[PDB]
Amino acid sequence: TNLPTALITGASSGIGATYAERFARRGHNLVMVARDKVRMDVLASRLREETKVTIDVIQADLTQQKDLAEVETRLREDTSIGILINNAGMGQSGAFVQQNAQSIDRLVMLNTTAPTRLAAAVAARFAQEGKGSIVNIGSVVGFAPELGMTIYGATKAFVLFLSQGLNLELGPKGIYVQAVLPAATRTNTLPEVMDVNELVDAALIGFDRKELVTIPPLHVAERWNELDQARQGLMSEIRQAHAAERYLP
Amino acid sequence: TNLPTALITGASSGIGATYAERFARRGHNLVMVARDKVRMDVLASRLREETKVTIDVIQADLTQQKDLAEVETRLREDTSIGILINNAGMGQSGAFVQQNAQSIDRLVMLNTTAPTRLAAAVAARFAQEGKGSIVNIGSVVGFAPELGMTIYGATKAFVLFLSQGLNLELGPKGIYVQAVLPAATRTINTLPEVMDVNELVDAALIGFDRKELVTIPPLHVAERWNELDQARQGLMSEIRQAHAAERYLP
Repeated sequence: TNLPTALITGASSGIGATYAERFARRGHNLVMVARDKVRMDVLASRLREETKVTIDVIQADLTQQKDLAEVETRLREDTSIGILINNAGMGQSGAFVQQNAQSIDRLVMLNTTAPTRLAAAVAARFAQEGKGSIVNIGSVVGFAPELGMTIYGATKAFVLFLSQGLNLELGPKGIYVQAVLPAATRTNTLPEVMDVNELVDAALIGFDRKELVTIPPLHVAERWNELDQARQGLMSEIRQAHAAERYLP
Repeated sequence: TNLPTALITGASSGIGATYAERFARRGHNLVMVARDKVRMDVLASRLREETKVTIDVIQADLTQQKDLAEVETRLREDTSIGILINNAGMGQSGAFVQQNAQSIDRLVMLNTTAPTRLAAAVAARFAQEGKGSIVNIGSVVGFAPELGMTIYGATKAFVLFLSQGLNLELGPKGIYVQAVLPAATRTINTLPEVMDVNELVDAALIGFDRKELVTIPPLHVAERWNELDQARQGLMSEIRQAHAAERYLP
C-alpha cells in the first residue's frame, strides 16, 4: 500500500477541497496549499480524523514570490509527492477595459506562471524516478473567446497547451500529465450548474483511466478529437519558406 | 492625411524593426520601444533621414514593472498613438526540465503579461476615441505542442486567444485587433524553410490593410484556419454544463 502523497493547490474550497477529500479517502497522504489557511486547517483536521492519513498544510499566496518558491522547494525535495494537482486559480471580474495592471498581473501569475513553475519543480524529480502525475485544471472557457472573459480564457488556453506539451515531453519519461477542463461548476431564483463532486468524480475516472484531456461537461467526446485533428490539419499545411499566394500582389 | 503614430515593442531587431521601417515609409510617426537603445537609435536615425517622420525611442525592459508602467502611461496619455504593435517577445531555450524559475517568469511576463497590459493601456483611450488598431504577434508554434517548445507555445496560444477575445470585445467599439502568426522567420547544407522578415511583415501588412483578423502568412491553405475555428465552436456547441457526460457515469 504505497500510495504517493498528493500536493493540491487551492485546497481551501471548491475543486481543490474535493480533490483533497477524494485522495485522502483513497489513502493518499496530502500536502494542502491555499491562501485561506483557516478553511484549510478545518478541512485538513476533519480529513485526519476520518481517513487517518497525514496532511501537511502550507499557507501560500501563489501570486507572491516567497510563497511560490516555498511550494516549489517542497515539490522538489519531498520525494513522497508523486501527484501534483495544479488547481490554484482565479476568475476575471468585468470586461477587458475594466481590468487593472494589478489585476492582469495577478490573473496571469496565478493561472499561468504559478502552475508552470510548480510543474517544473516536480518534472526534474519525476523524470529521475520514472513516474509521477501532474493534473492541470483548465477550463472550457479556453475554447470560448465569445464568453467575454478574455484574460481568464487566455490563461486557460495556456494551461491546455502546457498540458499537451508536457505529455509529449514527459510522457515518454513515465510521467502522466492530465488536463481537466471544467465548465460552470458550483464552487435564489435560478437553477443551473454542475456539482463540484460530480466534476471531480468525472475527473478522477479520467485520472484512473490515464486520460490526457478530460472534459466532463463535453457531451460529444469526438468533438475534441476533431478539434485536435483540425489543429494538426492546419500544421500540415504550413510552408515556411514564403508567404501564401493570397498575400502576393 | 493624418496618419496615426505607431508604438512598436521589440523594435530593435527582426519583426519589430521591419514594422518600424514599413510604417515610417507609409508616413507614420513612430514610438520605438526595446531594451537595446543603441541599436534602436541607429535604426531611428536612419528612418528619420529616409522618411522624415518623427521617432521617439523609449529604452524599456518590459519584464520590469517600472519600465512597463512607463510604456503603459505613454500608451494611455499620448493621443497621437493609434496603432499598437505588440511585438516584444522571447523564445524558449531547451526542454521543459531545463527551465528555471527565473526563465519561466521572464518568458511568461514578456510574451503574455506585458502585451496584455499594453493592450489594456490603449483600449481605454481607443474606446473613447472610437478607433484604434492592436496588432499582436503570435506564433504558429501556438498550434504545435509537438515542436517541444511547451512554455513558449503556451504563451503564443495565450496571445491568439487574447486577440480573439479583444476583437469580440473591442471590435464593436471600433477597435481593430489583428493576430499575426509567423512561423520560422529569419530575423548551407540545409534547405531554406525560414521566411525573410521583409516578406513576413509585408504579408502581415497586406492583412492589416484588409482588416484581417487572424493572419498566418506561412499557411498554404487558408481554409485550415476556418476549419479549426469551426471545430472549436463545434466543441463548444456540445457543452452541457448540468451533468457530466455518460462516459464518466458508472
